Amino acid sequence: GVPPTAELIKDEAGFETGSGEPQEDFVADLSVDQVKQIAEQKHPDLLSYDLTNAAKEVVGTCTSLGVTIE
Amino acid sequence: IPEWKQEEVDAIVEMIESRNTLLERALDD
Amino acid sequence: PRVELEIPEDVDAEQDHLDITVEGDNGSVTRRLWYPDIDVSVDGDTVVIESDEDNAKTMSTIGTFQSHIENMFHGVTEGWEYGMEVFYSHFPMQVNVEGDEVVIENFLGEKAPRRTTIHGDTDVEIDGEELTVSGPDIEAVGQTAADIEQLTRINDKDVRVFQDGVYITRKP
RNA sequence: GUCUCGAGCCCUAGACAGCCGGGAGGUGAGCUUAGAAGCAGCUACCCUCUAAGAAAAGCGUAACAGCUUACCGGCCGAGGU
Ligand SMILES: [Mg+2]
Repeated sequence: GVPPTAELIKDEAGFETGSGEPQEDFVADLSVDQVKQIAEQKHPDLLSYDLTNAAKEVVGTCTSLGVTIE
Repeated sequence: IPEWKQEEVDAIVEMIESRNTLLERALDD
Repeated sequence: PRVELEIPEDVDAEQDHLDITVEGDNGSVTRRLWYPDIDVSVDGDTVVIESDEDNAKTMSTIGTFQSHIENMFHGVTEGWEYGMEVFYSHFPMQVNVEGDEVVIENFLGEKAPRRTTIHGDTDVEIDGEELTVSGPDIEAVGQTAADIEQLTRINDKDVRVFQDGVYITRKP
């Protein structure tokens, strides 16, 4: 029912494309409050118990695209 | 005795106080 | 070295010279086990394969004799089963058992019937498209099963187009 | 083929092999692209659950799927490499 994480980052960032080279080329930007809201949405999709460890999985897609957290 | 076996035997004792042969070695303790 | 084999309750094995005869509820398998300085015996109800020598050549046979005895035990208890399925593409092949020999007719369109022979006691029974080779002596069964597949050997043409013939489906 | 000898490393906290079981999710990585979802190509190769499980090693598919391989567990029981 709930759409994927790859389609949830492009809504609260600005850009719709990735990059020619991941990690090295920094395109999009997120924040502290901009990650704890994407964690409020996914529950049957994630295997994590805590609300702390659930955040670590969203980041596991971001640094491999070109996103810097402030 | 490899290091990983000892770190595991002690980690099983951490969930007893609070492989099948690695459970047995944690039971006798 | 020495290897002691426990003979089951359904099984009874007797010795006469170098010959071993294994009797049970499925039949009687007689075999001749011979090799230098190896002696096989029956200690009442255990089979003992022992030799004073421990060289690799001797260890090869002590091992082979064990599997020849262990497999003779299964022969007299449960028995040996090899399953075969007849396959044909264009020609209506007929596989009928006639006497102490299994016969195949009209193979690839031939007027001449291809006939093999049943080795020993072995029972080859057909249930339409299937065939099941069964018996106590694995030596006779595995060979009678082979003889059937091998009877449809075609070396003259490409086997990838001409795939007709009985094949082995189930190996025990 | 077989015999004798030495050396390093693994092993009853159960090795080697074999057979069984498991082989998970975020997630079809992203870009490339109508498409590529372990496995065309470029670059990265990151973290959850757990006893394990690769940004996938080998095959396989137009692509999925399927089969395994790393990796964990069980059976077994003695030396193994
Ligand atoms: Mg020709």
